[PDB]
Amino acid sequence: VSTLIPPKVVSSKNIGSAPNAKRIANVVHFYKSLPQGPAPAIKANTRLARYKAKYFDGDNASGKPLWHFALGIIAFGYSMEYYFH
Amino acid sequence: NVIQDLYLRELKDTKLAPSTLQDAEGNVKPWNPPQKPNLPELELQGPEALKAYTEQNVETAH
Repeated sequence: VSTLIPPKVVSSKNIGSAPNAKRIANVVHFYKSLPQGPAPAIKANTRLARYKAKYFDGDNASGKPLWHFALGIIAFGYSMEYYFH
Repeated sequence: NVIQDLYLRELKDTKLAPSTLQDAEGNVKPWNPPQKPNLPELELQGPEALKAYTEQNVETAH
């Protein structure tokens, strides 16, 4: 009797394995990926984006904006001492 | 002498007894026909089978 037709019916091996699910994710995801990002934000020259550029970089954990920002509040109230005295 | 006597007697005085071909038939296997051509009949004709098979076992090749 003639061989049956199972080997040639493939359309439930298109969901049949788990990486089909992953495939339909990364055919979208990686295809819509850019070569490099859009932009990281670091500066924009609003003149305080420069503050971010010098101090608040991705790799700058350096305490300098803190010191500067602290010193700003010291400059503020010290003048206000002379506003009240 | 005695040879001649025996020869004479044997040949002349008696020969074969009766024996019929018809009686023989009983003791042999007679020819009989090879009845039936024995035609095979087509199986699985039409896509009735095909639709059934495509649907029935969906087990994919791995």
